[PDB]
Amino acid sequence: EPVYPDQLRLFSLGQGVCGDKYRPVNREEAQSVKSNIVGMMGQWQISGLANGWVIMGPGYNGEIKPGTASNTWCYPTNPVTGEIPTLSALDIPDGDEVDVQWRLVHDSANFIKPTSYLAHYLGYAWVGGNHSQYVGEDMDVTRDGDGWVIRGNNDGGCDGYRCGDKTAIKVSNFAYNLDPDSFKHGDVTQSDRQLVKTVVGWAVNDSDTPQSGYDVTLRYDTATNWSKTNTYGLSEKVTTKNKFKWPLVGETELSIEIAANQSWASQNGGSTTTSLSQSVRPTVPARSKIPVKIELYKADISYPYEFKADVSYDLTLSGFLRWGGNAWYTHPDNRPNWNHTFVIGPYKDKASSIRYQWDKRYIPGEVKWWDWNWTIQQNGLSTMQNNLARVLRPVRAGITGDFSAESQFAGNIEIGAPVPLAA
Amino acid sequence: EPVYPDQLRLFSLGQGVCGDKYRPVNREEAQSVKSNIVGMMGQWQISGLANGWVIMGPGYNGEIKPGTASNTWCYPTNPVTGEIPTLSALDIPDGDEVDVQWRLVHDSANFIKPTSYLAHYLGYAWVGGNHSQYVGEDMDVTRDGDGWVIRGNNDGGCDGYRCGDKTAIKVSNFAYNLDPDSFKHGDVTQSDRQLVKTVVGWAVNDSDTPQSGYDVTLRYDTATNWSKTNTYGLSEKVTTKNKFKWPLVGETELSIEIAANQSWASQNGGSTTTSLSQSVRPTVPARSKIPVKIELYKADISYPYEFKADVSYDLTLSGFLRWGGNAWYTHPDNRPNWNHTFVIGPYKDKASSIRYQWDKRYIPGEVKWWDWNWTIQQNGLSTMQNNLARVLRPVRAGITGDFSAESQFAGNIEIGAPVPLAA
Repeated sequence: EPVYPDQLRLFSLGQGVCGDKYRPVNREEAQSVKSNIVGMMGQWQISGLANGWVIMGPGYNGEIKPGTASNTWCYPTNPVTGEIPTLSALDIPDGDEVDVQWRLVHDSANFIKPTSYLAHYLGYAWVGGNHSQYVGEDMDVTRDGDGWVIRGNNDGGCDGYRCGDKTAIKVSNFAYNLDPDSFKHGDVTQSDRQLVKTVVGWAVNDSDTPQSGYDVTLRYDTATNWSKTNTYGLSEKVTTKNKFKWPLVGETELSIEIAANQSWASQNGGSTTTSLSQSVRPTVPARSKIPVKIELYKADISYPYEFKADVSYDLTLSGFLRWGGNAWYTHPDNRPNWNHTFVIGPYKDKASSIRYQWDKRYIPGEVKWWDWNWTIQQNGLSTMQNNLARVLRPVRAGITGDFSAESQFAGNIEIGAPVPLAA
Repeated sequence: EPVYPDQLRLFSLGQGVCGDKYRPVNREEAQSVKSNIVGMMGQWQISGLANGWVIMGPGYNGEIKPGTASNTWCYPTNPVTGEIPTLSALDIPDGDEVDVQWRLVHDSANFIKPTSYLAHYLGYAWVGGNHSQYVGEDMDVTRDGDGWVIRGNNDGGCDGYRCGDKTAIKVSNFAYNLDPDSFKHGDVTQSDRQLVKTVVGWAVNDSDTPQSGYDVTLRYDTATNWSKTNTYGLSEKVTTKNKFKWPLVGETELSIEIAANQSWASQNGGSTTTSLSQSVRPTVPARSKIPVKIELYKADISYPYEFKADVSYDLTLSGFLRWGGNAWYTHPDNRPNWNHTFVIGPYKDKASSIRYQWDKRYIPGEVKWWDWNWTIQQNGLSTMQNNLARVLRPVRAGITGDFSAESQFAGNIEIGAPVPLAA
């Protein structure tokens, strides 16, 4: 049962090994401590363990061995959750894609103030005068050409320096998924149509008894192929020549030549073909003559689309962290800028919520982001939870719209009147 | 009925051929003894057999021939099982993958002490001070970067030498299978989606009587091809030339040349193509006009996954055996390190349980591991069984999790309203 770093600090009142009246500190959790020992322990500082052993701070190489000292047994006795307080989905007023996206990007309470605050906790640098932990006095929120948030340059002041830098938040290339029945596409319209091909046929059934269906099967297949090969060839030739020459016609210059040829080659390539292959088969239980018509065509298609509530959010932040100026531990301080991943949408290795959980459990997997735990030393990591919740929660609002694409193949089958036949 | 080496030692009290009052020792089982004669017999020592014959120890070449002597008839009269005492599956507290795996790797009673003890019986070297047959005083259990168990270097002492070596146990690359209904994947979410293609169509059925369905069949096929060829060519050319030259224009330098060419080549190659080929066919028993829409798309898919109990364990040990310093018999003592297979999961030739059984039966098949029987000489092989059971038994605990993968193809079929048609 892994112990979270939050409460892990020293219990001042406690004695430890001599009888704390708490649940014992053990070896299993003790080994798990190594990566954040600096947070908990002073260089020389010593801490105990229930099996009659002790831990030492960063000053020493120390293995887990015998000693006497206090520590937290208290926290392990009653662990606390660590969870996000509320997952609830946000409801924003509905509209069209332009406006809905804007409202989301515009929201001070729902987007900006919380995103900025989260940024503040996470390491982002500050700019100029301040009002609270988020968006400063001079700071402002305007739109980038891309639709992202941006501010004016003139004032400057990042980290209290005259440089031009400003924080920006990207709008995502939105992607959504919808579990419910709540959305729909309307009737199609063909802007333009060209007719590629037609095929017609019929079944003639004069006789009374034998009645059977007819099958027309088509295939329209077009394909492209691409390949490249590289060949290496080596030629070895040894030759000898004599000048005796044979009187009739040996040849004055008589040469014999042997050539050995070796060549090898490797290649790769591939092709893709698309086929439109319709099959029509009328059962036609009637004594008749039945025309059938099968059509292939190309067209421009457009559909109006009914409003859909859900949207997924992809966020990566700006590169301000390098300016950040906070105690790092995991990373060295470096000038060159690095964009930090915020992924809200579910990508397991990328997503922030998981990383938050992972930091609590402690897992040594591969990582490329600044960790969550250093906030505990710096800010305490309390009462922040709602702020994180603001960023993490799903947001939805109905956006009505269009469905359109490049011109596509389409097809059709028409059936005629089964004309009465007689013998 | 093969006799196990366990009880096979000499019966001190017995006379043997003269009338032991036990079931007879026979030739069939006697021949099976050769590979472990050294355990049972002294160099000169002699042992009997019921058909009036005798066996001799390693000092002699001895065939099975006449003589008089005692042996065990006693054990063969009443054989004992040799089995693992209990197969029962372990129950560990549930959780997420990070924590469940940890708890398993952390368990002193269930994992470490028994695994170490098993290692001790099997030939693994010891380190420094000891407390019992398993994990020594100085020895400790901490985590490797990989998640494996490791300990500190400073103290040293393997086999009582200052060298750095320490024992390590690998966490497996977990693999599991589940017979029961007990697990599930939740609703899918699409992180991102790109639409590859769309095809639309309809069946028009104005006339009252003829009603029949419509079939749209698609194929999207993409493929890659790779190949390499090597060609060898040999050229043999004999030429002759004369300088007579023909007055009009024979050519002053008149040459005739014959070239024989031989070439051959061999090649190998292959290609793979994947096709997405949907078929949609509405029966549509109605007089109507029915639109159909078929879609191909690409997307990122993610599913939350319900907890699953079972996990299979793959274990191979460290390379400590070379340091081991025990009586070998089968293998020569060598310095270079060799990792020894522990396979818990079922791989027939690899698995430990089978090898244990195989050692009891005696089978000369190909083998690449230290055998089980030498433990009998060294430790007696008693009361160990529960320890082996600790390692061998299946372990399970529900791990909830995610299901994710690289972006994949997906598709969809939509059907329209069958619009009433009239003649």
